[PDB]
Amino acid sequence: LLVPKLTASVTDGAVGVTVDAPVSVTAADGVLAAVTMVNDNGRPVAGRLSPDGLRWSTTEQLGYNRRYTLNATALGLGGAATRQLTFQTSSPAHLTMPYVMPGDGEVVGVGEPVAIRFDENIADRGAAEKAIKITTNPPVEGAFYWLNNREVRWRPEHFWKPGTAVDVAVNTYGVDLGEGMFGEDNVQTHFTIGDEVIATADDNTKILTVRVNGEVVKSMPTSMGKDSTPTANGIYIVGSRYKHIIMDSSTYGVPVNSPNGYRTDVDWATQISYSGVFVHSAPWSVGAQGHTNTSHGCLNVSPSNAQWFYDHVKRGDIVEVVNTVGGTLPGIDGLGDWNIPWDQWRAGNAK
Ligand SMILES: *C(=O)[C@@H](C1=N[C@H](C(=O)O)[C@H](SCC(=O)OCCC)[C@@H]1C)[C@@H](C)O
Repeated sequence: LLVPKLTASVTDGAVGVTVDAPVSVTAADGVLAAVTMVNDNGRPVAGRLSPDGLRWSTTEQLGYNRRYTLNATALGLGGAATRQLTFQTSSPAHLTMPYVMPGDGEVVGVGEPVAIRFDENIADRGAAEKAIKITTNPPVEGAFYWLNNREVRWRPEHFWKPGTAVDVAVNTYGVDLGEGMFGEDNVQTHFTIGDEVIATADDNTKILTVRVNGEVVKSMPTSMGKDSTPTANGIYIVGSRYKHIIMDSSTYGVPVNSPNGYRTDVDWATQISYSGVFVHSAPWSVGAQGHTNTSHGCLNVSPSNAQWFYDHVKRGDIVEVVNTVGGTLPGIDGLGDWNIPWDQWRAGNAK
C-alpha cells in the first residue's frame, strides 16, 4: 500500500553546501524516474543513475558560488513522489592552489619528504592535513609538519625503505582551509623510493664519501666553508641539479655588491639546501680540496667529481655534513627536515 520515498544529500534551502562531495538522491519503496540538476543559468549538471534505478549522483565537479536546483521523481508500485530542492554552495573569499612534490611517477631517494606547498597562507592547518591522504606500501608511520605558513611536509621517523610506493591525494577542492579560503583544485602525485644513497662530508678528512646501499662508491676530496662562513653540520636532502647555474647571492638575501655576496657561474651543481648550499665544480680550489676549507659554504669538489655527483645522485638522496666548525642546518630550511627530532616532528605544529 506504499509511497516511494526520496532522500537527497542536500536540503531544500541549504546555504554553504561544500563542493568536496557529490550530490546524490536515493529512492526507497520505488525507483528514480527522473532526476535533473540545473545551475542558476538553466545549464544541466548531470550525473549517473545506478543500473538498479535506486541512486543518482552528480559526476562532475560542482562550482563555488552557484545556486543549484534539484528535481527528482520516484515511482513505486504504490504511487509517485516528486521533490524540488534548491541550495547554494560555498562562497569563498579566496582560493588557494596546492603544489605537490616530488613529481608524479618519479623515483626519489630515501630522504624525500612529501611536500604540499599552497600559494597562500593557510589559516586552518588542521583542515589542510585532514584533506591530504597519504598511502605507503609497505605501510609506514609518518606525520605532517609545517615549514612555514604555506608548505607542509610528511615523512616517516627514519629514511624510507627502498621499493616503497608513496601515493599522495591532496583532496582540497571544496574544503574550507580557514578565514574564507577554499582549495582551488585537487592534486595527486605518486612516487617510488629508489636506492639508498647517502653521501658523508667529514670535516676531519675533507672527503665527501658516497655510499650506495651501504657500500662506498666514490670518495671526493672537498673544500667546504671557510671558518668565517662554515658549512652547517647535519642532514641535507638533495634537491634540484644543474649542468650550470648562476649563483646569485641576492636569491638568498645577500647583496652581490655586499661584502659576503657573489655572482658566479658554476658547473655540475647539485642543490642541498634552500639557504643555497650546493655540491658543485670548483676548478680554482682543486688544490685546497682534501686540505683546507675555502668556500662560502658550498661543497667544492673537482669538475669530474661534481659531474659524477650530478649523474649518480638524485632528488631525495642524502648528504650528511659532520665535524665542521659551523652549527646545525635549520630543520625548516626547505631541505633540512631530517634535523627536527622525531618526537617534535610527530607532535606537529598544526595549532
Ligand atoms: C656556496 O658556497 C653557496 C653559499 N653557501 C653558503 C651557506 O653555507 O649558507 C653561503 S653564506 C650564508 C651565510 O649566512 O653564512 C654565514 C656568514 C655570516 C651561500 C648561500 C653559494 C655559492 O650558493
